[PDB]
Amino acid sequence: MTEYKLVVVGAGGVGKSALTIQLIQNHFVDEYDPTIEDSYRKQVVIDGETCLLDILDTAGQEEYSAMRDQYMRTGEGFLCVFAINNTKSFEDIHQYREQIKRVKDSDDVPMVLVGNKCDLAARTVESRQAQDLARSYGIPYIETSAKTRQGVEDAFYTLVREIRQH
Ligand SMILES: Nc1nc2c(ncn2[C@@H]2O[C@H](COP(=O)(O)OP(=O)(O)NP(=O)(O)O)[C@@H](O)[C@H]2O)c(=O)[nH]1
Ligand SMILES: [Mg+2]
Repeated sequence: MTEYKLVVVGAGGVGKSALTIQLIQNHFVDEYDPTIEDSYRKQVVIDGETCLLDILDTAGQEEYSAMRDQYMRTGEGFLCVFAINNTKSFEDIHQYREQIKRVKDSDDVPMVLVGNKCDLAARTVESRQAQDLARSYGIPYIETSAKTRQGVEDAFYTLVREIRQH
């Protein structure tokens, strides 16, 4: 069947795994568990299409700058995640996008900007800001919460639809 190779990238601790786990196991992981490299395969019916979501959950730590080129090269769609309460994670975003473009020799790669942890009150990154960024990249922006599950499916399915169009 149609497989979609999605990769979740972003700075450490922004909630890449939490998002993935919510989509897969439908439950919020509230524990410190740094990722080295994890893979998840889930069958889903999206817009009537039976497909396999092959998701690669990556590490936020730079010590693994090598494993990057590999998966970035084989990925079809990328969820670029940052946390709305971590300005730094928002700034690192462009670096991940740039690495993706250089590794694939393409300026138009299926991507979605995701502002996670939208359930917290101490927001340091204005929504219009991330949205302005997304607008310049020509990619969709979606705020999510792995805790309450808001936008979770929204983010993954939009990416999938972005892949269908390209
Ligand atoms: N309040 C709140 N906490 C969240 C949310 N998503 C993740 N967290 C919390 O943030 C911490 C880090 O989440 P985790 O999924 O491990 O982040 P990561 O981006 O995957 N980290 P790493 O890059 O090291 O692999 C955890 O304690 C987790 O519960 C969210 O939407 N809301
Ligand atoms: Mg993780």
